[PDB]
Amino acid sequence: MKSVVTTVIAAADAAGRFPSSSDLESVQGSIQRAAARLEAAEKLAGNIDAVATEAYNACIKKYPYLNNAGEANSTDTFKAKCARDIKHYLRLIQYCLVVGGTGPLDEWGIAGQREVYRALGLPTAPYVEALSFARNRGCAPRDMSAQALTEYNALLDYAINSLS
Amino acid sequence: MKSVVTTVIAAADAAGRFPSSSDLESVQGSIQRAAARLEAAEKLAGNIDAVATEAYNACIKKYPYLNNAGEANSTDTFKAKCARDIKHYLRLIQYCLVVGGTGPLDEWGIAGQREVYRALGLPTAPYVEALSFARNRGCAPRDMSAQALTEYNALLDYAINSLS
Amino acid sequence: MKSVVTTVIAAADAAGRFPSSSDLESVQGSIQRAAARLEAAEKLAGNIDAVATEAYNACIKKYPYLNNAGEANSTDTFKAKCARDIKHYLRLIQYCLVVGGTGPLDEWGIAGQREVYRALGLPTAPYVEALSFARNRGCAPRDMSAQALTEYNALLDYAINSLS
Amino acid sequence: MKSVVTTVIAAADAAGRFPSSSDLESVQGSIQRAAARLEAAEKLAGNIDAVATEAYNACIKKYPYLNNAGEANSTDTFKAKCARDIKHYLRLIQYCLVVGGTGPLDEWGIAGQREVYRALGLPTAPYVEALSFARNRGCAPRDMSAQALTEYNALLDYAINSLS
Amino acid sequence: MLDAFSRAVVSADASTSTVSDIAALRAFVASGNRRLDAVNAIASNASCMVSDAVAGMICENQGLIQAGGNCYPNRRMAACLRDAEIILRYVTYALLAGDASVLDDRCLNGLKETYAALGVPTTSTVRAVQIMKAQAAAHIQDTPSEARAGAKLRKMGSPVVEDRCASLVAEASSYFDRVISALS
Amino acid sequence: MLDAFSRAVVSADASTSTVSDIAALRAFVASGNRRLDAVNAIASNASCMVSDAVAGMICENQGLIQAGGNCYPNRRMAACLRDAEIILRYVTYALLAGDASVLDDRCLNGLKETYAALGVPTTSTVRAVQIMKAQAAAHIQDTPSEARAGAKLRKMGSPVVEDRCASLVAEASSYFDRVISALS
Amino acid sequence: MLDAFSRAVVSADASTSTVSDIAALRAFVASGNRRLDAVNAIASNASCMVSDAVAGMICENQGLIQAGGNCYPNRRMAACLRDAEIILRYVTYALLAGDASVLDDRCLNGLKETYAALGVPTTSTVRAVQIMKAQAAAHIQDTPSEARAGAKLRKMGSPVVEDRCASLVAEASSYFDRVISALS
Amino acid sequence: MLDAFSRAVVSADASTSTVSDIAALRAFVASGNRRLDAVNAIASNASCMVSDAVAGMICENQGLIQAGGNCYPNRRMAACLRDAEIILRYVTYALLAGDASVLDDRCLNGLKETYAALGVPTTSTVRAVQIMKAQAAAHIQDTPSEARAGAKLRKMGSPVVEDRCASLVAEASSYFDRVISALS
Ligand SMILES: *C(=C)C1=C(C)[C@@H](Cc2[nH]c(/C=C3N=C(/C=C4\NC(=O)[C@H](C)[C@H]4[C@@H](*)C)C(C)=C\3CCC(=O)O)c(CCC(=O)O)c2C)NC1=O
Ligand SMILES: *C(=C)C1=C(C)[C@@H](Cc2[nH]c(/C=C3N=C(/C=C4\NC(=O)[C@H](C)[C@H]4[C@@H](*)C)C(C)=C\3CCC(=O)O)c(CCC(=O)O)c2C)NC1=O
Ligand SMILES: *C(=C)C1=C(C)[C@@H](Cc2[nH]c(/C=C3N=C(/C=C4\NC(=O)[C@H](C)[C@H]4[C@@H](*)C)C(C)=C\3CCC(=O)O)c(CCC(=O)O)c2C)NC1=O
Ligand SMILES: *C(=C)C1=C(C)[C@@H](Cc2[nH]c(/C=C3N=C(/C=C4\NC(=O)[C@H](C)[C@H]4[C@@H](*)C)C(C)=C\3CCC(=O)O)c(CCC(=O)O)c2C)NC1=O
Ligand SMILES: *[C@@H](C)[C@H]1/C(=C/C2=NC(=C\c3[nH]c(C[C@H]4NC(=O)C(C=C)=C4C)c(C)c3CCC(=O)O)/C(CCC(=O)O)=C2C)NC(=O)[C@@H]1C
Ligand SMILES: *[C@@H](C)[C@H]1/C(=C/C2=NC(=C\c3[nH]c(C[C@H]4NC(=O)C(C=C)=C4C)c(C)c3CCC(=O)O)/C(CCC(=O)O)=C2C)NC(=O)[C@@H]1C
Ligand SMILES: *[C@@H](C)[C@H]1/C(=C/C2=NC(=C\c3[nH]c(C[C@H]4NC(=O)C(C=C)=C4C)c(C)c3CCC(=O)O)/C(CCC(=O)O)=C2C)NC(=O)[C@@H]1C
Ligand SMILES: *[C@@H](C)[C@H]1/C(=C/C2=NC(=C\c3[nH]c(C[C@H]4NC(=O)C(C=C)=C4C)c(C)c3CCC(=O)O)/C(CCC(=O)O)=C2C)NC(=O)[C@@H]1C
Ligand SMILES: *[C@H](C)[C@H]1/C(=C/C2=NC(=C\c3[nH]c(C[C@H]4NC(=O)C(C=C)=C4C)c(C)c3CCC(=O)O)/C(CCC(=O)O)=C2C)NC(=O)[C@@H]1C
Ligand SMILES: *[C@H](C)[C@H]1/C(=C/C2=NC(=C\c3[nH]c(C[C@H]4NC(=O)C(C=C)=C4C)c(C)c3CCC(=O)O)/C(CCC(=O)O)=C2C)NC(=O)[C@@H]1C
Ligand SMILES: *[C@H](C)[C@H]1/C(=C/C2=NC(=C\c3[nH]c(C[C@H]4NC(=O)C(C=C)=C4C)c(C)c3CCC(=O)O)/C(CCC(=O)O)=C2C)NC(=O)[C@@H]1C
Ligand SMILES: *[C@H](C)[C@H]1/C(=C/C2=NC(=C\c3[nH]c(C[C@H]4NC(=O)C(C=C)=C4C)c(C)c3CCC(=O)O)/C(CCC(=O)O)=C2C)NC(=O)[C@@H]1C
Ligand SMILES: *[C@H](C)[C@H]1/C(=C/C2=NC(=C\c3[nH]c(C[C@H]4NC(=O)C(C=C)=C4C)c(C)c3CCC(=O)O)/C(CCC(=O)O)=C2C)NC(=O)[C@@H]1C
Ligand SMILES: *[C@H](C)[C@H]1/C(=C/C2=NC(=C\c3[nH]c(C[C@H]4NC(=O)C(C=C)=C4C)c(C)c3CCC(=O)O)/C(CCC(=O)O)=C2C)NC(=O)[C@@H]1C
Repeated sequence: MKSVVTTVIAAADAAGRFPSSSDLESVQGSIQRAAARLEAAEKLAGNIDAVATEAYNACIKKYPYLNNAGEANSTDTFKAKCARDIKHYLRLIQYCLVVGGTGPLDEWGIAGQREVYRALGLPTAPYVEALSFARNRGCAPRDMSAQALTEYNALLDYAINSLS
Repeated sequence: MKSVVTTVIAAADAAGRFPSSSDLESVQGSIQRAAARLEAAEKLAGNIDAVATEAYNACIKKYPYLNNAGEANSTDTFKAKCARDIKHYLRLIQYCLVVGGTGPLDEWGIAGQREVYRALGLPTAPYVEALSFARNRGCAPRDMSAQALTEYNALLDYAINSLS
Repeated sequence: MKSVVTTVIAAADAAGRFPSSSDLESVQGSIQRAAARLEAAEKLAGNIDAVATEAYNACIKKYPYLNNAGEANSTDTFKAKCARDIKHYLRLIQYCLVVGGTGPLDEWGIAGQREVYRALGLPTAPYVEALSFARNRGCAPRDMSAQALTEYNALLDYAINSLS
Repeated sequence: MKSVVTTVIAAADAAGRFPSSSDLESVQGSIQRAAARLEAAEKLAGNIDAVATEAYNACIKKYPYLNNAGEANSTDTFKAKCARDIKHYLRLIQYCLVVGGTGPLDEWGIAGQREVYRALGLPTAPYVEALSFARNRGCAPRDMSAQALTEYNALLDYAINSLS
Repeated sequence: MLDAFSRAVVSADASTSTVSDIAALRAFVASGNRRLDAVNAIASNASCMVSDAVAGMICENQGLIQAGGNCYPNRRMAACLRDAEIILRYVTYALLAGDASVLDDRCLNGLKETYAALGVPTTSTVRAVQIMKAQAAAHIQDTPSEARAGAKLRKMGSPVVEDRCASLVAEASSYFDRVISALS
Repeated sequence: MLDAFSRAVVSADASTSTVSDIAALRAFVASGNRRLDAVNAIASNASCMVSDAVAGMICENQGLIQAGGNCYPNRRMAACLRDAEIILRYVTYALLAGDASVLDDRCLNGLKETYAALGVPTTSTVRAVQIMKAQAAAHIQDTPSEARAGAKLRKMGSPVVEDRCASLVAEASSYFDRVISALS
Repeated sequence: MLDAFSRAVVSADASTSTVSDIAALRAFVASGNRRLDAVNAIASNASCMVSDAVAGMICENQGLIQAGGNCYPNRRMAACLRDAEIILRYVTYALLAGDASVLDDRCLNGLKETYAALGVPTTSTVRAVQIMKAQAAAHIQDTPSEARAGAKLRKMGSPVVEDRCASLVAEASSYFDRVISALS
Repeated sequence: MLDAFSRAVVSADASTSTVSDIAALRAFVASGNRRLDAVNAIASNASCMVSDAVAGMICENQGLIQAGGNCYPNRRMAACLRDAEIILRYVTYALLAGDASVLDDRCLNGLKETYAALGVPTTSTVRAVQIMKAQAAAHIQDTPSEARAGAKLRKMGSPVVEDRCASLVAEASSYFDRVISALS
């Protein structure tokens, strides 16, 4: 699961090395940055349902054709699954803020996403619009500190990039 | 040349990745630690001859047999080469403090050291004693700040470990 | 370029074999089937613009949101590129009917299609609808013989499968 | 076991492909050619003993030295084994006509034939003469249709080539 | 590969000397946070940059998507989008390291000869890299125009100074210029 | 590799056009059975052709089997028999496909440079290929002479026409001529 | 270089034999006048063929005359017109000689590598050569269309036969196909 | 591998829940500096620890260096010094990560079966690991005895608290105990 410490340990292990100067130095970066990303993680844990709901509502507002018979937002099951999927991405982003790396998003969200959406004829654009809405929504210090919001925005942009 | 930033770039490159959350976070560690290790690097640059000389004198004091005809400290050339070698190790440690990694010591000091010393019948014990003396010599805040001296001591212990 | 004859030659070459009983027998299949698929190839060459135009019109009729400002069918350039893309797929299908294999569609249409559409935010559904319309449109003997239309329909289904 | 259908399936499987246009087209060739080769297979099944006997008699007529003490046709056991071997090749040719490929001859006759004959000091020339006699013997429409005899002759030439 | 600091070490080792200009190294460290903002601005917007740069190259030269053009057919357009992303990735590595070594050694070494052998137009590639250089400059300064971005506009919200990291913009631009020099 | 049909497709794709000359493709199909007879005539007689061609090369140039000759010792004679069979195999592939691509790409590309590096005489190789070209012509026409075959004479029994597949003979001969051109 | 007759001599010299197939040589001589008509038809219309072929390549791929295109600027358009004329010249030499040696040795040897080194698109070049191949076929047959010629239409007035020199058309076409093969 | 934080994520994902206990994560971060001191204390003294631990195992069981003993001859003593260093390396990784995953997955999985197959005594190995566990405890607390160190004594100079990182000592000891459990 990619994080600061798993990256330096994997590089140390590939070369048969004990932790050295650069390994500890890297982890000092986590000690400095954790406050910002744990602030974001706590805000997102506290308010994920509201954040996910407004992102879901944004993507359906942009693509109302999804409501037409046979389209991806057209039944109660589809509507519930779509909103669930947005919450899945935000939960994986909460996990990345806890860990300080893309590992959880890489392994549990992004890997296979394109094969799944292609196989079920789910358009990618609504997913991108939902995340893009969430990316443009936040401001500091209203929602959280500038560095907390920077961390949150970077992980949203990372998910957006994975679908683009 | 192993450092915080070359390690995360090499791991990113192996996976075809842009720099991500954990890569920037790792480099924040360098931003926090640089003051301490650049303090050590500047002290060592300023006083390397005195530091190397007293380490050389310590290893000959421990192993006076090196002064006997045919032994490794017995001629003016040998004496000059031995003192030069201790200064080489300290210069490579200065480089490691600048870079925040073992790269310079790995590539320019440690690789081949045992083949060379074995081939010329140079005993390793005096090298270890010189570095070990240097490792035990420093104290904070006399010589430099506690964290500067921690970084210096870790690189001396790294060199010592490579010879042990 | 995958065809009956290139497939048996590639398998013969991998084993260091002269053409043998099964190789000539395979090519006899092409001699029997060529009339049907060359009938389809000639019809498609004769009428490709009309066939492509009605498939393009079908996909825009299904997804009129594509006409809205900023969407994939919203400018004269976009409209022309979309219609061009449908004609590209039909031209590659004409090539497959000439060759008696998926080679031309494999190498010139399908390889990279998903990377391109993802990168430009082109939804795949309209491509699938255009080909799906073309697949359901034809009937024998009106358009061509039953076996000609079987060959045409199989290559449309192959393209559809590649996008699904 | 090499045939039209096993060749196209093996090539499909190596590339992870469903059967496609060129695979079905290849099998249409088997549907057209089967009548000729099953006619040959049925004639050979019906008359293999007479066909094998006259080929055996031809090769001993060409190489009567084989009858001398210590040579390969010199005892009752040797005579019976030699005639049996000719019938083995003709049975494998019957199998190739059934299958529409060299598979049975490749796997059960040709693989190891040279190691066996070398190890037992069996000259190859009599085997070649027997098959060569069988190859030159047949005519259409007396023995079977022209295409049936073409199939039979091609498999005899294939066995001859394997020993040459 | 080297970074800005190991570059100073390699320069010093040419005279087996200690690194004495610690002031310059302290200056690198003091611009550390803005450097991380600059890398974050490119990485966060990389897909928008690549698709816009390759689309721009194509809207200026329509032959790339016509018979015999090197973004035709689908396979070649995909390969070209991949190469623009690769080049941008190595430029972002260079900016994170403060040194071109990784770009020079892992991306540019033999690139022209590879493109010559494949028939990839170096002219059109240079134009794609020019557009990415302009995009990168705007994203580092956090001044992308609505005219070029439309609904895809992004703001990073880095703390603003009057010069808007002119020094990092010049550095980033010099890495894109090494790509252009390597293909010219 | 290409066959005659994918050759027409690649030519058409140079102007992103449909293949319009379906009459020529129908002509290829109408000669399909005689083409299969032509491939069967070579494959069925390949061992006789190779041994006769290499033996012919040698009976015209005795130095190949004397001190310093390139069919001396046993290992080199074996390697040369192998190469004559390989060349004949790629020519039969080209005839089955109705296109030289497989011969050009998998056999002739770098052959001269390989032979130069090994000291294999291209002159004597050209003579072996000349004899195989003559053998192939006779077997396609089903007119091998008893004078050149003796007891090894074979008849294919293909249905005879006046021209004896002159067009297939010319095509087969043009593939052997590509080998000769590649070594000359 | 070789011509059709010295080609027969070089083939015979591979077995140090006399040329015995005088009938084939007499057949070459009997088509001598029509061969001179075929060369005259190309040489006499060469400027119209080159400008129409290069203009055709360009109207099918507009990128050649846009930023970064290889017929931009004036110097490159001029260089390309020169190359189309050179290729057509070597093809006409081959047709006059009845042998590709002069085309192979003096024009095609290293052409692909030169074009790779310069960034000249081989795809677009192949299209120019395709058009010249079609033009040459029509001029040899003395059947150029008014649709493609307009006021530039030329009639040679060679003595007509029903086949319109099909064999010379195929030969000329095979030389253009060697150019395309050399660049493909 | 997991670290302490991705361990919390994996636990939460078992109920597809967000990680809500941020207080525990803040507690991990607050002990970050002392954790880095603990890893530095082991890595900096690893050679002294390995040689003293293996020498200790041997001075308690002299059979390891007698006929049929598993540190006899030179090759086996070297292999054993290597294994003690490897085990200590994976324990230091686990302490740096705050999670045993890397130790369990990359070092302990199949270790007993490997040792069974080689004839490596698990008893004597457990003794080497016991000594390294005691050494690690002392170096983390910065209280190595002069009695066991002599002239090799090292002081780390970490800032002292009354408990001397009792919680990190227990954690480190639990990783050594996983090794012992895996071999017992
Ligand atoms: C084709 C008709 C055509 C194009 C396609 C387009 C290409 C182009 N783009 C620029 C400059 C920029 N584009 C940018 C891209 C983005 N801005 C954003 O906010 C999002 C995230 C992202 C993706 C859409 C940016 C940042 C720039 C920099 C300048 C600016 O912001 O205004 C250019 C200019 C190239 C140059 O200066 O040499 C071009 C040509 N243009 C077309 O004509
Ligand atoms: C050495 C003294 C010497 C030779 C050895 C021989 C080589 C040679 N062979 C030909 C022509 C042919 N040989 C053929 C071979 C076969 N015919 C058959 O029926 C069997 C199956 C097969 C193997 C024996 C064939 C078919 C030909 C074609 C012509 C024909 O049939 O008559 C040549 C002539 C080469 C040329 O024309 O350039 C040569 C030289 N000749 C020797 O002198
Ligand atoms: C772009 C808009 C464009 C072109 C430019 C043009 C190119 C083109 N030309 C041909 C075919 C021919 N052109 C010929 C030229 C001439 N005929 C004459 O009588 C004079 C002397 C000379 C100069 C004008 C000829 C002879 C031909 C051969 C065919 C014919 O006569 O009809 C093509 C056809 C290419 C092909 O078949 O592959 C092309 C594309 N076309 C354009 O679109
Ligand atoms: C055989 C005669 C024999 C031994 C060999 C020796 C082994 C042994 N060592 C310990 C405990 C420690 N040794 C330590 C090692 C070091 N101290 C340092 O400062 C340097 C860097 C390093 C190498 C010399 C340390 C730190 C300890 C921990 C305790 C302490 O410091 O006093 C043990 C005890 C293990 C246990 O308690 O089970 C043993 C057995 N002993 C021998 O008898
Ligand atoms: C040009 C690049 C920019 C710009 C950047 C500035 N950012 C400054 C400070 C700053 N940035 C960060 C975020 C950064 N640090 C990290 O550790 C990480 C991620 C791991 C990132 C992305 C921080 C934490 C800080 C410091 C806190 C603060 O000062 O707010 C900065 C101010 C300091 C300086 O002058 O360098 C600048 C200038 N500013 C510009 O005008 C353009 C848009
Ligand atoms: C020059 C090559 C020959 C020649 C060949 C002819 N054969 C003709 C027809 C024909 N051949 C076959 C056998 C072929 N078809 C297959 O499917 C397979 C194997 C899988 C093979 C080997 C068949 C079945 C047929 C068609 C039936 C028939 O017509 O008898 C043929 C006649 C048709 C035509 O004009 O092309 C010719 C000319 N003829 C010659 O004179 C030389 C020796
Ligand atoms: C395809 C090439 C043509 C075609 C050509 C024919 N020309 C024929 C005969 C012929 N041509 C010339 C002129 C030629 N001989 C020269 O010495 C020179 C210049 C120095 C040239 C350009 C002559 C003198 C003759 C012979 C006199 C005559 O027959 O009028 C010809 C007829 C003979 C034959 O069948 O080869 C042909 C076919 N005919 C065609 O249909 C296309 C357009
Ligand atoms: C048990 C492990 C020790 C012990 C450790 C403590 N260290 C404390 C503070 C501290 N240590 C460092 C160095 C460390 N941080 C890094 O970034 C790196 C390398 C990159 C290392 C090696 C720092 C920077 C600090 C913080 C500054 C300071 O407090 O001086 C510490 C105090 C904080 C706390 O209570 O957690 C402790 C306890 N102390 C002990 O008693 C044993 C010997
Ligand atoms: C700065 C003032 C901005 C701006 C901010 C506003 N956001 C408003 C409401 C709002 N924002 C969110 C997402 C936010 N809450 C979270 O929990 C997280 C992440 C954990 C984020 C990023 C939500 C869910 C809501 C609705 C509930 C609420 O009222 O907080 C908001 C209120 C107006 C509105 O609802 O549109 C403002 C003003 N608005 C701006 O234009 C500047 C640039
Ligand atoms: C803490 C108070 C120690 C201690 C320190 C002493 N070291 C003495 C002199 C000395 N130390 C060095 C090495 C030092 N100089 C550097 O530039 C660096 C690092 C870059 C280091 C580690 C040198 C070269 C010297 C001689 C020059 C000088 O006087 O500064 C020293 C003076 C008396 C003596 O020589 O022993 C002391 C007191 N001594 C202790 O007992 C505690 C534990
Ligand atoms: C069987 C009777 C069907 C059916 C057929 C209809 N299609 C109509 C027109 C039409 N179809 C195409 C596609 C067709 N043209 C081609 O060239 C090819 C293949 C190469 C295909 C598959 C086109 C382009 C057109 C328009 C031109 C034309 O009229 O031929 C059609 C006419 C009425 C209408 O537009 O619906 C019919 C009746 N319709 C059916 O209901 C059955 C099941
Ligand atoms: C886009 C701006 C171009 C363009 C690009 C094409 N590149 C093609 C393939 C290709 N690219 C490279 C270099 C690339 N690979 C690397 O690993 C690195 C650096 C680490 C880079 C920068 C290679 C080695 C290859 C060959 C491998 C392959 O074919 O995938 C390519 C396909 C060429 C072809 O096969 O025909 C294209 C089209 N094309 C354009 O027209 C613009 C200017
Ligand atoms: C026979 C007509 C020649 C002759 C031939 C020799 N070739 C020798 C080896 C050899 N041949 C090739 C090319 C060949 N290998 C392929 O894979 C292909 C095409 C796919 C072909 C056409 C290679 C690469 C090699 C080297 C490998 C090896 O040595 O087995 C050869 C042996 C040379 C040596 O090692 O001394 C010979 C003698 N020799 C003659 O004199 C006539 C003219
Ligand atoms: C036109 C169909 C092309 C195209 C052609 C260009 N060729 C350029 C220069 C060039 N061409 C050659 C080969 C040519 N010279 C010979 O002597 C022979 C044969 C005997 C041939 C066929 C050479 C050696 C050169 C380089 C030296 C020179 O300038 O003459 C060229 C200019 C390249 C440059 O300097 O950038 C062009 C543009 N360009 C096209 O876009 C179409 C496809």
